[PDB]
Amino acid sequence: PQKSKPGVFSFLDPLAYEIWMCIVFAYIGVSVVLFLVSRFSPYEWHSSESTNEFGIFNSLWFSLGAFMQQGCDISPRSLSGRIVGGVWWFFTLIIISSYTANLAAFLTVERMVTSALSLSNVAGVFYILVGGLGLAMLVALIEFCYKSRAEAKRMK
Amino acid sequence: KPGVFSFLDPLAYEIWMCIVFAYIGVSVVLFLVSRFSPYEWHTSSESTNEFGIFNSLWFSLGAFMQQGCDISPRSLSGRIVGGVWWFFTLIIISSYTANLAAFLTVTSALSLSNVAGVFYILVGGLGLAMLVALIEFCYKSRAEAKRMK
Amino acid sequence: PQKSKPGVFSFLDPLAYEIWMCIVFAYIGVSVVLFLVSRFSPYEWHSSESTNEFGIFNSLWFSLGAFMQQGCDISPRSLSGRIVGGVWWFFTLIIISSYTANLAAFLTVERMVTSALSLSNVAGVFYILVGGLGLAMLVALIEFCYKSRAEAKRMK
Amino acid sequence: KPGVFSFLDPLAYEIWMCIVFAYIGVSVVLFLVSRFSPYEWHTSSESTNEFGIFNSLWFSLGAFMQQGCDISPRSLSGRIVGGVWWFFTLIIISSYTANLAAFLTVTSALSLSNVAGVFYILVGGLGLAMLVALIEFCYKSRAEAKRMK
Amino acid sequence: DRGVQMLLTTVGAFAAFSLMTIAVGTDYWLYSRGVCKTEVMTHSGLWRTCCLEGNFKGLCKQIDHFPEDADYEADTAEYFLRAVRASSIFPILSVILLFMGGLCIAASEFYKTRHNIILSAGIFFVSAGLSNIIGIIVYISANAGNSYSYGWSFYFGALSFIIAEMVGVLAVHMFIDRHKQLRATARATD
Amino acid sequence: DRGVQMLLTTVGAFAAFSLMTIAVGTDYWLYSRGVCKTEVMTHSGLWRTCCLEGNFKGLCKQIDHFPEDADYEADTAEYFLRAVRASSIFPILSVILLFMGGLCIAASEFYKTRHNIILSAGIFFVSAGLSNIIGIIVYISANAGNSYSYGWSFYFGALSFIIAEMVGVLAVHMFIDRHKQLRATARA
Amino acid sequence: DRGVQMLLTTVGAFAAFSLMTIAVGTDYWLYSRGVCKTEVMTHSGLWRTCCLEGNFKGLCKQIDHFPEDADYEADTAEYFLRAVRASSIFPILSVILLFMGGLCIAASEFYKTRHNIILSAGIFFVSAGLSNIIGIIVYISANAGNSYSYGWSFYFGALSFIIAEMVGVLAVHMFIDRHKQLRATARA
Amino acid sequence: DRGVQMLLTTVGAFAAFSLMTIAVGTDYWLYSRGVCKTEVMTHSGLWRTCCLEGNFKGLCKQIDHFPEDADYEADTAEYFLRAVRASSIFPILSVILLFMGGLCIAASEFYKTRHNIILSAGIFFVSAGLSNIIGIIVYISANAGNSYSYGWSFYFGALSFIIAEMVGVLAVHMFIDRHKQLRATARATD
Ligand SMILES: [Cl-]
Ligand SMILES: [Cl-]
Repeated sequence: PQKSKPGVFSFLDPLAYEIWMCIVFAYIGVSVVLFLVSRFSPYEWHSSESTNEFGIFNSLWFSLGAFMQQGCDISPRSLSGRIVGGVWWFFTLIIISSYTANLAAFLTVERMVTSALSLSNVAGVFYILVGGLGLAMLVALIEFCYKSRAEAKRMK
Repeated sequence: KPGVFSFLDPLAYEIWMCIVFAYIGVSVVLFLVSRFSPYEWHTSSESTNEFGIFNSLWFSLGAFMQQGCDISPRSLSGRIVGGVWWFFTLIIISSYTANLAAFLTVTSALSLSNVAGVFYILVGGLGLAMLVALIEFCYKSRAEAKRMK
Repeated sequence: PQKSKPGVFSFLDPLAYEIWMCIVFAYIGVSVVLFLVSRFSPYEWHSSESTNEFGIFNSLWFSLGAFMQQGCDISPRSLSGRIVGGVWWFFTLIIISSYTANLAAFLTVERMVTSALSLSNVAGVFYILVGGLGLAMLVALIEFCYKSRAEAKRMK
Repeated sequence: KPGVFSFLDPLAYEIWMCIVFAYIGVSVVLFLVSRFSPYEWHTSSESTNEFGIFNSLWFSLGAFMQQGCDISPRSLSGRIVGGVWWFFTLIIISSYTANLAAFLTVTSALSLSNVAGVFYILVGGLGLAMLVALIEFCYKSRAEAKRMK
Repeated sequence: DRGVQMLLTTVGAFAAFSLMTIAVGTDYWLYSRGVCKTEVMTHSGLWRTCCLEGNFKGLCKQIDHFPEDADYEADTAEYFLRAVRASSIFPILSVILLFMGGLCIAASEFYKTRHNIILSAGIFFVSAGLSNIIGIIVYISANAGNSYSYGWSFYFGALSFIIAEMVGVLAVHMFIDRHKQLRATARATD
Repeated sequence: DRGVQMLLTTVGAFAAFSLMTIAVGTDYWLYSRGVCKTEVMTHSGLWRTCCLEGNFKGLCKQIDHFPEDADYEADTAEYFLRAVRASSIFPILSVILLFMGGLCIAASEFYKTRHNIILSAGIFFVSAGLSNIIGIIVYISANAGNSYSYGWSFYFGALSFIIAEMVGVLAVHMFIDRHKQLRATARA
Repeated sequence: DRGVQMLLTTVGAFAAFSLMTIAVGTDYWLYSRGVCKTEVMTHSGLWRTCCLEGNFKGLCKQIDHFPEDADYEADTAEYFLRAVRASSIFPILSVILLFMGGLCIAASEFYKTRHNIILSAGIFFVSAGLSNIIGIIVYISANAGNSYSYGWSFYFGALSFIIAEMVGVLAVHMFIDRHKQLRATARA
Repeated sequence: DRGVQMLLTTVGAFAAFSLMTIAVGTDYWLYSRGVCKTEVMTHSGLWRTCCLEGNFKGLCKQIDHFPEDADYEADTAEYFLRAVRASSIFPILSVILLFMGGLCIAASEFYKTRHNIILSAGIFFVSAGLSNIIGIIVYISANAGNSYSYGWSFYFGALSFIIAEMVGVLAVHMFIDRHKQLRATARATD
C-alpha cells in the first residue's frame, strides 16, 4: 500500500485526456484551415510558386511552433491567415497558461493505490526526447539511403 | 458554477475592455509614427518599413500573444511604442497567468468543460477566416469576369 | 486605519528597488558589451558597413527584447556575441520567472498603515503605456519638424 | 540558508546535468540530420540550410531559453528534432517556473541577495565574451601582420 | 498521380462519411454506470442507452436530455448546451457536409472542367471536420454536466474527423494543381 | 477615392465628436445603488446621479467628488485621482481634441495646398483617442473608491474612442497619399 | 587538416570507449550508506557495493536488483525499470556502439574510397552518446527507488558521453569534407 | 565631430573617475540605525561609520567586516563575500580601470597613430563599469547579510558606472571611425 509515484507520462496529468484529444484535433484543424486559406486561391500564385510559404507541412510546423510558444521563420500575411493565426494564438495562450499553472505539483503527486523536482519525476520527458532524436536520425538515414539508390538509378 | 468562458475570470471585464482599447491605440500610434513622415518613403513609392496599419495591428497582436512576428520597428519612436507595449504585455500577461494559477488552485486535472469555450472561439475564428478567404476569392473571380469582357 | 491599496507602481513590488537598479545596470552593461564585441574589430567591417547589425542602438533594442521575452529581427552570429546573448538569456529567464511568480498577489496587497484583478490594480500599467505613446508621438513629430526645417535650408 | 545560486533549487542537480547532456545531444543530432547528406549541399559548396554545429547549438539554446533565433529547421528530420526539443523545453521550463513559484511562496519582495548569483554569472559571461573577442582580434591581427611580410 | 490523388480523395471521402454515419447511428459512444430501465454498466450513444451484461441486457431507453426537476432555465448557456446535445446538430451537420463533399467530388468527376467544384468539396470536408470537433466538444461537455470509457463509435467519429481533414487537404491540392496546370497551359499557348 | 476618403473622415470626425459630447453631458455612465437626496437603483454620469426607481425617482443630485462623511479625506495620490475624476479633464480634453481635429479637417478645404493640416487633424484624433482611454481608466478607477453595470453613455465614449482612432488612421492615410502625389508631380 | 582531424577522431573514440568501459566495470558510481554483508559509508557501481569504512571495509556484495525483503515485488513499470537497470543494457550498448564506431574508423582507414564508413562511425558515436544519456537517466531514476554523492565512474561515463558526441561531430565533418572533395573533383 | 567626440570622451572619463574616487573615499553610502561607538542614525561607507545628529555626532568608527562570535568558518560563500566586501576590491578595481582608461586616452592623444590604444581605453572603461556593477552587488548583499537609505556616495558610484559605460561606447566608436578612415584612405590611395 505504498504511495504510488507519478508515471513516466505524468506531464499529461494537468489536463484531462479529452482535452489532449481535442488539442490534437484543434491543431490539425487549424493547420489545415491555415494551409487552405493561404494556398487555395490562384491569385496567391505567381516552376510557378506561391506568394506565401504556407503549404500543409509549413502550416503544421507554424501551428506546432505557435502552440509550443516558440515561433518559426514564417508568419501569415493575409487577412484570413492572420485570423487563423491570431485565434490559434489566443487558444494557445489560454491552454498553455492553464496547463503550466500547476505542472510541478502535478509531477510529484504521490497517490494511494515544497521540494525540488527529481529526475525521475521528469524521466519520461527525457526518454521521449531521446526517442525523437533516434526517430529523426532514422528518418534522415532512410532519406539518404533512398537518394543513394536513386543516384544509382541515375548512374545507370 | 463557472461558465464556458471562465478562463477570462482572472481579469476583470474592464481590464479586458481596456486591453482591447490599448491594443488599438498602440497599433494606431505605431502605424502613425512609422508611416506619416514623407522622409520614411523612398521612390507608387515604397516605405522604408513594413509598418502599415494592418501590419502594425499584426505586430501588436503577436507581441501581446507571446508569439512575435516577422517584423520589428527600427526607428526611435517606433521602438518606443514597441518597448512600452512590450512592458505592458509582460505585466498584463504575467498578472493573468499568476491570477489564473491562483484561480485554478481553489491536484485535479482540468476538465474539457472548463476550457470548452476557448475551443468554440477557435472554431468560430477558423470559420470566420474561411468565410473571409472565400469572399476575397469571389471578389477576385467576379473581377476576372469584368476583366474577361 | 483603512487598508492601503497597492500603489500606482505596484507592479514593481515583487522585486526590491536594488534589484531594479541592478537590472537597469545589467541591461546597460550587456548592451554595451554586445555592441563592443560585435563592432570593434575591423575584420567585421566590409559607405563601408559592418558584417552585422549590432550597433549600440540595435544592441540596446535586442537586449530589451530579450529581457521582455519578445525577441527582435536580429540575433548575434559571432561566438563572443552569442556568449553575451546566451548569458543575458539565462539572466532574463531567472529574473523574469522570479518576478512573475507572484505578480498578481503583489498587485492586490491591502496593507494596514481568490478574486479577479481589477483595473485599478493595473491602472499604472495603462498610464505608462499611454505616456509612452504620447512620448513617441512627440519624438516622431519633432523629427519631422526638424527634417522639414532642413528641407527648407535645402530649398534656398 | 539559501546560497547565492538558490535560483537553481527548484530543479535537482541531476535534472540540470541531464538538461546539459540533452541540449548537447539535441544540438549534435540536429546538425547531423541537417548537414550529413551530400544532397543538402549545392554548388567550397554551400548547404541548403544554415544548421551547422555552431548554429545548431545556438538554435537549441534559443529554443530552450524562450527566445528563439533567426533560423528554423525545414527538413522532416530537422523539424522532428526541433519539435521534440520544443516539447522538452516547454515541459522543463514550465516545471521550473511552477516549482520556483512554490519555492518563493514558502508577499515579501525578492531581495538582491537571492539573485546575486545570477548577476555574478551574467558579469562573468560578459567578461568571458570580451576575452574571446579580444583573443580573436589579436589572432587576426597577428595573421594580418605575418601576411604583410 | 492525379488519378491516384482522385482515388485517394474518393476513398477517404466515402470512408469518412461511412464512419461518421455509423458513429451517429450506433450507440457505443460511452460505457458508464447507469440505469437503462424506463445501476449497472451500460453503453450509450447520442440517442439511446442500453444495459450490457446482467439480466436486463439488450434493453435500450432514449437518453433524457432535459433531466432534473424545477426546470431551472434562468441561465442560457446550460439550456443551449442541452439543446445542442439533444439535437446532435453538429455530428449530423458533419455527416451532411461529408455527403455534400462526396457529391461535389462526383459532380466534378462528371464535369472535369469546373475547378470550383473541387474547391467546394475541399471546403465541405474541412467544414465537416470542424463540425465534428464542435460536436465532440459539445458531447463531452454535456456528459460532464463514476468511471467511464469511450466506445468505438466515439473513435469512429474521431477517425472520421481525421480522414475528412486529410481529404480536404487532398482536394485543395487537386484544386491548386488544376489551376496551376491551367496557368501553365495559358503560358504555353501564348 | 480621395473624395470618398475625405467624406468618410469628416463623417467619422463628426460622429466621434457627437458621441463624446453626448457621453460627457449625459447621466447614464453607470447603474448602481445609491441615494439621490442629500439605497435605490440609480444611474450616474460624470457629474450627477439620478434615482431610477422608488419614491425619489427622477431627482438628480450632484456627485460628491470629495466626500467628507464616510471617507474623511485620503492620501495625496487618492486626492489627485479624485481631482482628475471630478474635473473630467480627460473626457473634456478628448472632446476638445476631436473638435480641433474636425476644424483642421474643415480648414484644409480652403487650404488645399497645405498638407500639414491633414497631419494635424490625424494627430488631434489620435490624441483624442488616447485621452479617451485615460479618461475611461480614471473614471473606472475612481469608481473603485455589490452590483453595477455601465450605461450607454459609457459605451458612447468607447465608440467615440474607436471612431476617433479610425478617423486618425484615415487622416494619416490621406496625408501620406497627398505627399505621394506631391513627390509624383516632383518626379515628372 | 584531414590527417589532424582523423587523428583527433581516433584519439577521442579510444578515450570515450575507455572511459565508458572503465565506468561500466568499476564500482565507484555512487557514495551512500548501506551494508556490504548479506549502515556504513559505502561506494557502489553498476553491479556491486563495497564498504568504505568500518570493520567490513573492502568487502563487496552483488547489488540486489530485485529485492524481496523491503519491496516484496512492485508494479509492472517499476519492474521494467529495475530490469533495465539490472541488465545495464544502455551503458553496455554505449560501449558496444563506441567500439563499433572505432572499428568503422579503422575500416575507413583501410578503405579510402568508401565514404559511407565515416558516416557510419559518426552515427555510431552519436547513438553511443544517446545510449549514454538513457543509461544515466535509468540509473539515476532506479537509485530513487539521506546524503549521497556520485563517484568518478559516473563522471567517467558523463565525460564519455561528451567525447562521443564531439567525435561524432568530427566524423560527420570528415564525411562532409570527403563528399565536398568528391563533388569538387566531379566538377573539375 | 571627431574633436567633439574626443572632448566628450575625455570629460566623461575624468568625471567617472572622479565620481568613483569620491564614492570610494567618502562614507555617505548608507544611512541606517546603528552605533558608531567603539542606536542612533548613522552614515556609513565602505570603511567607516559615523553618527549624525544626537550628541555623539561626528565620531567615526571603522566598519566591523567580520562580526559575530564563535567564528563559524564552516562554509565558503559567506567568508568569501565578507572578504570581498571588506577589501572593497571591486570598487577600487573600477577606480583603477577608469584611471587606466584615462591614461590610455591621454597616451593616444600624444601618438595619434596607434589605434589599439583607443580600443584599450574602451575595454578599460567597459571593464570598470562591470567592476562597478559587481562591487555594488557585493556591497548590497553584504549589507543584507531597520529602515535604511542610500546616500550620495552610492549614487555617485552608480553615475560613475553609467558615465563609464557611455565613455566606453564613445571610445569604441572612435576606434571604429579610425579604422574606417584608414580603410577608406587605403582604398583611395590604391
Ligand atoms: Cl444512440
Ligand atoms: Cl567609508
